[PDB]
Amino acid sequence: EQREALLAVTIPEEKGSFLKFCQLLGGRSVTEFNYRFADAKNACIFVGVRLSRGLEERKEILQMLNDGGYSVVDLSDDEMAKLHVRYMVGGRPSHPLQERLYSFEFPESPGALLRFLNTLGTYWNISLFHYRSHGTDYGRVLAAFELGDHEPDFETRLNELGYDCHDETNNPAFRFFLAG
Amino acid sequence: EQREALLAVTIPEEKGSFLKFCQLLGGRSVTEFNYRFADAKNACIFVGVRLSRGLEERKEILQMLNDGGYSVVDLSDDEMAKLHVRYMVGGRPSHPLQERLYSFEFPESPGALLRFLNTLGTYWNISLFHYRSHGTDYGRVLAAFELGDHEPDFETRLNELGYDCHDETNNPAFRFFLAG
Ligand SMILES: CC[C@H](C)[C@H](N)C(=O)O
Ligand SMILES: CC[C@H](C)[C@H](N)C(=O)O
Repeated sequence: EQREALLAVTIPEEKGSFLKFCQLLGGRSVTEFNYRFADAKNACIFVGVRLSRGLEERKEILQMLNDGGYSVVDLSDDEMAKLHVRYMVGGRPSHPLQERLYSFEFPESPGALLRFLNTLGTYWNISLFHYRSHGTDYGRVLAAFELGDHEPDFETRLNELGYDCHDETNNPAFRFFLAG
Repeated sequence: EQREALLAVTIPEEKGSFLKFCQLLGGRSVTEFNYRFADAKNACIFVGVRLSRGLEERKEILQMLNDGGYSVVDLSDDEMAKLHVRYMVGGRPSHPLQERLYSFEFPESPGALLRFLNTLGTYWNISLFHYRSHGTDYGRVLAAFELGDHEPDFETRLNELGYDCHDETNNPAFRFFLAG
């Protein structure tokens, strides 16, 4: 019956961590991810999952995450998550960051988001990540990459690969609400 | 044609400010508000508005806010606001707060949210506010109130008035994602 799981997952706050977490979720129909840098050691990920086998599948995913070494809080029956908090996760980082923001899109197919994430390169730390794909023929990603000794320059390479990459660092909605 | 405005408004970060701002918006069909304490002097409000007269009404609201002394950035045509940022506003406060969180609900009628806000009392500073009402027979509010010399105690009074008030301070979704 229930068609959506809402999950609060802790993953380590380190480069490559999100990719490893998404690899464990590979067989599942994730429809939302949301993250912003907050705690220096442990990152918090909001996950929305489309279910086809209801509570059986919800329990499988919870068990898989625990067996894989991730902590998860199940928010699937949490009225505040359903009515409010699923629209409020993320916000501003815990301190000001030097970061470059990009948007991307791709047609949905099995594994499409994971193939996209593998192209980014774990050299870059991710300081903001939002994905949404609800039945829409295209998945949508907004992600910020933290500057190190140099800045990321993704547009040409990612456009070549079909991912419709745009620099959003000066986007007014980002600047007004999410910047540090 | 266009049926929704998305607005980024600056209001002063002081007690009673949100009520004054909502009073100016009184004749409009607001469907979303989202705010979290961030800057000490100027608060940022995300507003979603249902339109029945399209761009004419969008322009009326923008002009009304400027004429009333509020700064507004129009995000109604901003693709990042539409696809991403409208799900990411709010987050954690800029520093840790002593605050009590409550949820409320009421049947929608003209002016219902404003009648509700007048009952709260501008004695309390609001440090988190989320409202959503999209065609649903009931409007939904989640709000945090900052502690001073004593703590707020709203349940009995607000339940008497019909507002279905619950203390959400220990809600798992709030604790995991939005707490300071
Ligand atoms: C979600 C991002 C995670 C926490 C990490 N910053 C990464 O780059 O993989
Ligand atoms: C949105 C809340 C505003 C900024 C103020 N803190 C108030 O209590 O009215």
